[PDB]
Amino acid sequence: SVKEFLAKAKEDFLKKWENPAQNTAHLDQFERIKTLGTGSFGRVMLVKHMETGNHYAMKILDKQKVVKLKQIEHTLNEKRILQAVNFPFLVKLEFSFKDNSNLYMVMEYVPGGEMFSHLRRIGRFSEPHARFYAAQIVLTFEYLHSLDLIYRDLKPENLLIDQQGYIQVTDFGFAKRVKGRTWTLCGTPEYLAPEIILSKGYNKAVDWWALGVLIYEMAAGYPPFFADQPIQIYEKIVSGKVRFPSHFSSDLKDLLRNLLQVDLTKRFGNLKNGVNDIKNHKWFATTDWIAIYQRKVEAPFIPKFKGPGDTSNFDDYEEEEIRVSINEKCGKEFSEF
Amino acid sequence: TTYADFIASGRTGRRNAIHD
Ligand SMILES: CCCCCCCC
Repeated sequence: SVKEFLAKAKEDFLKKWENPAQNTAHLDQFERIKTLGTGSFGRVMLVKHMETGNHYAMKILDKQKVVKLKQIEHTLNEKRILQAVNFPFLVKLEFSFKDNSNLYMVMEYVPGGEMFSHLRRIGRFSEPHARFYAAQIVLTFEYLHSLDLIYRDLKPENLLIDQQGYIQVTDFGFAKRVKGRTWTLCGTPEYLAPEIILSKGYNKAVDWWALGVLIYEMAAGYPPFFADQPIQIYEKIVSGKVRFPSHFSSDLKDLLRNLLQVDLTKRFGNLKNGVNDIKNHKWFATTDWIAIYQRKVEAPFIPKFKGPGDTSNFDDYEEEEIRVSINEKCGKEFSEF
Repeated sequence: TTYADFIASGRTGRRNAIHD
């Protein structure tokens, strides 16, 4: 039943992957309202589409800045993948286009804010609350990895909460379709698996390590490896030692020991039984995976909604101009966008 | 406490991605 779902999901994906949509709107069709964030690179702006009155979250990248940061291939990855995927816990790409200066990805607006905000304010989530979110990530990675995709930037900053209280994963700036191994140093310090830090070839197991970090951070209120500077975080990550709060359940600690496992032949997600080692673990015994997928499970909380276009679940950011040069920049580099 | 150490740290806000 899972296999049959994923077979169909793959044929759907490959059709779009081999024939990507391009140039499906224009900037002048949107009214810019307010900046919602910054992601891996660029910024995200709340916009309103005039013809429908729908609100969207439009990611904007400056082509010249992308080139300087050596993110050309990663950016083409992001858009090609986003336009091809389809899953309940992935933010949907509605439109993409480019102009002389910038690249634009118009996504669904998810008004509940980043998990990050909610987590820092509350301090920590309960184990049942953490498990509800974690389950959604397990299913999302099951989907993505089946398509030979690695996500590579799991963190609370990238997990938006919808009006049903379910997660949508945003920002695919380091996502890559790769069979076998890859080598790019990318991600966020706290979430990096040891094999990335140590410049080894790595695979989708890095995402399962990152899940460990996330579940820990959600249930503890702080990450398993933290310091004032990245180098000190890396020394902690490669040490082989983790400490759990005394309030963590024995089932939670066992899951985490198997996710935050430096040894790849023992890391959950990466053994012969795949994602089933995680889905069948005792910590998830109360989890009804299909009801999670169907959004039939009652969420831990529902974000406050003040109206269409409300951004009060998001921090305020300095507003910057969307400048469009009269000369085309970087045309060849971004021709497929 | 570990929580106090975290809250006093410089990495309790939104964290940026790295690259080389
Ligand atoms: C019968 C529907 C199963 C859904 C499982 C989703 C796997 C990623």
